Amino acid sequence: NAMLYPILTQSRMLIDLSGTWRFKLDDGSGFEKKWYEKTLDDAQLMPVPSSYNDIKESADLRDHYGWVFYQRDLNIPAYLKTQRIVLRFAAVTHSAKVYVNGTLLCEHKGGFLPFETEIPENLIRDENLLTVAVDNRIDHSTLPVGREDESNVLSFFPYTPTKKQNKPNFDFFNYCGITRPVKLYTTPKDAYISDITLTSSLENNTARINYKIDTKGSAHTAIGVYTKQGVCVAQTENTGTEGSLTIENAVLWEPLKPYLYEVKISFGEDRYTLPYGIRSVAVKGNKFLINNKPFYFKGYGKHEDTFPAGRGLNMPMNAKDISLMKWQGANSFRTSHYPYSEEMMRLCDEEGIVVIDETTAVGVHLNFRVNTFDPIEQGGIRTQSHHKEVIKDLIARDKNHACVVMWSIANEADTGSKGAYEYFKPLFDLARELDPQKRPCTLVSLQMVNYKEDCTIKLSDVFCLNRYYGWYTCGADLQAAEKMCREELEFWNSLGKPFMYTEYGADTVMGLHDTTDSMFTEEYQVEYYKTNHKVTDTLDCFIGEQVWNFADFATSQGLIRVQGNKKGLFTRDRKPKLAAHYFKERWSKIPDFGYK
Amino acid sequence: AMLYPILTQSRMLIDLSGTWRFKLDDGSGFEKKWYEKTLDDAQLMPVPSSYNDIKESADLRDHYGWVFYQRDLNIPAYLKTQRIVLRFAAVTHSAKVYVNGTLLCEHKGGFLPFETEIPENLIRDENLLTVAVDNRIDHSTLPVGREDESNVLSFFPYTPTKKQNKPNFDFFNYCGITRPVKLYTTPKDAYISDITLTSSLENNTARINYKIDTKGSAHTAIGVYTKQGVCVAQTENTGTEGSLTIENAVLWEPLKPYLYEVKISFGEDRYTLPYGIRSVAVKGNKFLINNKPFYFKGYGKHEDTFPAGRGLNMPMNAKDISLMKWQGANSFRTSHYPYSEEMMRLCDEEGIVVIDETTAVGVHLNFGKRVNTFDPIEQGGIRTQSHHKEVIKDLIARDKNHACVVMWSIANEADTGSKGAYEYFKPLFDLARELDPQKRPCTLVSLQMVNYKEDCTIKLSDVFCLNRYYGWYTCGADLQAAEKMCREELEFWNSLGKPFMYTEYGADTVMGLHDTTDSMFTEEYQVEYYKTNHKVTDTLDCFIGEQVWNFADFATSQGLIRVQGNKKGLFTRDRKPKLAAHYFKERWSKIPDFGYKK
Ligand SMILES: O=C(O)c1cn(C2CC2)c2cc(N3C=CN([C@@H]4O[C@H](C(=O)O)[C@@H](O)[C@H](O)[C@H]4O)CC3)c(F)cc2c1=O
Ligand SMILES: O=C(O)c1cn(C2CC2)c2cc(N3C=CN([C@@H]4O[C@H](C(=O)O)[C@@H](O)[C@H](O)[C@H]4O)CC3)c(F)cc2c1=O
Repeated sequence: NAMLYPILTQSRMLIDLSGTWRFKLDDGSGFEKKWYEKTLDDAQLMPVPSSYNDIKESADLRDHYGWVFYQRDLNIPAYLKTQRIVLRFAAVTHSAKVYVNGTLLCEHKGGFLPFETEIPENLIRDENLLTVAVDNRIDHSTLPVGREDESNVLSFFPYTPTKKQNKPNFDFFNYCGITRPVKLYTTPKDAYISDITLTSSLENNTARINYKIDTKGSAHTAIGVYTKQGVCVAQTENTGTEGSLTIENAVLWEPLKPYLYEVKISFGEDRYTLPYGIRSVAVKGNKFLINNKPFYFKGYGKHEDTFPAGRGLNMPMNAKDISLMKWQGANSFRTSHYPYSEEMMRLCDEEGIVVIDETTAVGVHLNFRVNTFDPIEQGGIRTQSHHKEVIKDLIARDKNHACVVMWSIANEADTGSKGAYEYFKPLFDLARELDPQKRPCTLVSLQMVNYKEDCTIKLSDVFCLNRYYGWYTCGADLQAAEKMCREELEFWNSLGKPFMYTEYGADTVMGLHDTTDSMFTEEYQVEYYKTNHKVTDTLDCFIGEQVWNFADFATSQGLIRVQGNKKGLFTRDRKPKLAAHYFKERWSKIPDFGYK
Repeated sequence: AMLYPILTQSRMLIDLSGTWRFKLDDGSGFEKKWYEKTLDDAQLMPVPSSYNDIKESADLRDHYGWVFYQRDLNIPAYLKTQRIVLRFAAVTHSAKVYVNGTLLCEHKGGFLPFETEIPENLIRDENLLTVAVDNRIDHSTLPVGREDESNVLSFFPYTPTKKQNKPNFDFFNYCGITRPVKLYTTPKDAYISDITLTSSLENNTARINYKIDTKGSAHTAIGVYTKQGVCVAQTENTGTEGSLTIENAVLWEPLKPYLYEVKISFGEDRYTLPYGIRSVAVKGNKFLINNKPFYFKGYGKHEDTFPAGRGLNMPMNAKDISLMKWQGANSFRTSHYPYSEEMMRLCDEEGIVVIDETTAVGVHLNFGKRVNTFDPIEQGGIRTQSHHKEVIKDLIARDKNHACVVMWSIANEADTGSKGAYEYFKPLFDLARELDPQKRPCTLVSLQMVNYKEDCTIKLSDVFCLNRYYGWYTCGADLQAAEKMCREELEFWNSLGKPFMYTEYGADTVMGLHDTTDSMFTEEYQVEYYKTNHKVTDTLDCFIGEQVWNFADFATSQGLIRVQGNKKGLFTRDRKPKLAAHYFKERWSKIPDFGYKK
């Protein structure tokens, strides 16, 4: 469960296994014929990390259904065997089977969170083959959810598909493969650090770090806290597993003004250094408080999506995206609709970007007659069990990030229907139990005629609304959109708790224009946002605006998707639309703290 | 004299526009007298329109020389009792007009109207109307063409396949029957040939001085009616000159037009002229319209739309005016040639101020011995002055009564910083001032030059109109440098104490190109370019106007710096707003038409 980010330390090797791997589509016989026991024959080459769907020009590759096999050679020095040898997969989408030589080492379900496995030393021969089989199939038991009929979420006349294909119950393309880096790392065999938990206490004008260090084996523990320049500001040797350290002259991590201490931990020979921002988060009344100050979210729902790697880790684009958000005056984004790479989370900690951290739970809705949360034995959704593992794993991975201020339990589940509360109650209970910082929890609310029956009202600390007044309703009638927006949002405002837009927007094709309200035009995108803001700016409990979307991104094919989703403020190659300049202006006049 | 043809109780108006026959000259069309017979093995061509872009043929688009238009003209014999006139609103560049193989008139100059009577003895039961149209330009035409086969915009020399017009200007050489051809009639014996109005405000009373030019003997009557139809002045049997007064006259104002109806009668002849009452005066560093300090907000335009080229496009005229009101503009310049009468009449009706410009662009021979632009014709200098005088005469004759016209532009980017320039232009300025009854300000539009203090506009113009490209043709992608060099020069102009303005400034911008970091040709750079210029101009009290280059992308000759034409529009060629169009809507919404710099 514990998943420390792998780093090069005095006690820990870090070997990146990324590069060109061999790649072979499964044809139904791949496991029967035990392809993982030899070199892949008649194979292609595929970059790792990357989604595989867009690297070639093959529609059958892009739209492949089922398994693929990745493989590479792994010839490592024998003196590594004096250490504990670990294979870390930061993400394999959606499910993986990992083989070393002929031998199945592990299997994983869930395409967006890391997993790892020791390599037993009796298995390492002189030359080794690493094989990773990757399953892309989605159904009523996976997160994200796939449809199990021939229905498309986006048809006039019915037809029989040529081949079976995944049918996403979500509005983004089903990019799969070895999405994020594969690495080999080592620790001391006999005594090593397995996890680190840090929390902050700011009471009585005294900043303290509380630590809890999880180990394997028997040794002595030490912890030191260091400034960015390397001055030790607190340290203790031969400590317990738990304790606290006072940080005199503590500098707080603040949105757009990050400060990270370096927390170095020793256990026997093992050494691990964890960056850590000191800050508090709390919901009080109708305010979202960061370091006891009333925060206003300004930003976006995002996607991990770039050409040609798809969902694949793209670190230059990560840095470019954060630079664009600072240029635009944003302070935050949400990990729509899955955990993002640790490289992104760590960069956000470094750059002072606030993150709403979301699970993989999109598509938990069977009625976009069996109801979504009917009993499984009557056709209800089969995701609750995996939904708990995802929450456990997500919090275990990201718990120490200062940038994470809120957990989002699901995106647009069927939360107005019968049984939703009972499905979601244990998941909220679990997230509150597991997060040592006890951060606020929410689910992101689907737009819905019976919004007063949204079970978010009974569960969430912040109400997060996805609303499309002026796009999916009142299209090209913004005066009607304004009225419909005000009627519903005055209800939410009357509940006295913080609420916010986590999505709102309008599909906009760069280069289409009209001085007169016309859907898909750059001007309409601006007018859409002006209309919504006319309402939200008058509501004192509305504490944040995150647009849909930061940038255009790939989706499944359909009559309402113009080469993907076009609601980005930026294009897929990160060029500003008219509305992106509109937001730079607007967000320049709105402070991070004390707007409402 | 050139009154706008209208339908009246005494005047037929028959539009001959439509599909005409069309044939390229192969070098034998005059020798074989194609105008004597139905054109043979011909195409069809819409009239009015430029003919260059109607088909798909480079040889058509880039034709050098003559073409022949032709249609049948079968007119009712009843009209033989009337005087019958063929009016050509514009034929670009030069024309020879034949009826039934008899040459009736020729005309030089592609953007001003001309007419001829059809002799009654020439009219048969069936008639042919043939118009031969010359597209060639050289050192004697306005606009000026180069005579050296070089491009005004090559890295390695080459021999051209065919001889082509080489413009000495930055816009495509669209030719053809650009504006409507109409047949109209008047009485034979006595008819009105011209009308001249001037006005003077005495408290709230306007005095309208009139001169009515006529042919024949009869009695002249003039009447002035409100829009709603109430007579508010009338005098009978007044002869040629005279005056009359309007009590509590509604004045014509920018963006708040008011037009009276002036009804003239002479014998049987009847003509109605719309007329707005307003004053124009330069006083100090002020441009006074109705005695208030005006600030120009607008553009240099072109008459340019797809596929008609330069051709009259009346829906797009209304669209463009509607866009300027959307953007908050109040004015434009007719760069670089007189526009259609239909645009000018619409500007009067909509309240848009116009700087009316002659065709004189390219008067610059230094843009086996080197030559000076204004050397003697014998010594190789430019040969345009005599035609230049005729263009000034005809332009003012056509447009003198427009309330919207507030300033005459004698030339665009001529060689005004070289020797002889003053001697070329002084008679033209004197000519313009002599012939305009309203005595409106005169300017020449000044090319960017290193020796700008030597520009002869300083000796001649009432307003200094500058074309400057700080941040585009100089200091490109160095907008800090642009701001410093802009300030250094404009402070000089500001120190002269007379009104000055930008008549051009801009940056080629391809819709859909973007960058957050300053990069030429991107939409963001266009905005930053303009912001940098306004940092300077907004601090200079004599700077009384900003007209961008250009309203909309337009066609030009081909070259390595022309990205399918000129891309400096705030709007695309199909009138879609770039980022900078929205920037100017914001900027002009916060700048008043009057009293910005008071
Ligand atoms: O053809 C139509 O008529 C409609 C089609 N679709 C589906 C997308 C094809 C609708 C979807 C609705 N929901 C689906 C996604 N929710 C968020 O919206 C973003 C977006 O759609 O841009 C997604 O990208 C985000 O991931 C997701 O969170 C919005 C609400 C809806 F309310 C109405 C319609 C239609 O009316
Ligand atoms: O304004 C003009 O008239 C000319 C302008 N330039 C400018 C440099 C563009 C010329 C350049 C010449 N070189 C020609 C080929 N070089 C190759 O060509 C590519 C390209 O230019 O696309 C570059 O990208 C490659 O790196 C380089 O190997 C570049 C330069 C030239 F011969 C004439 C001109 C002009 O005549």
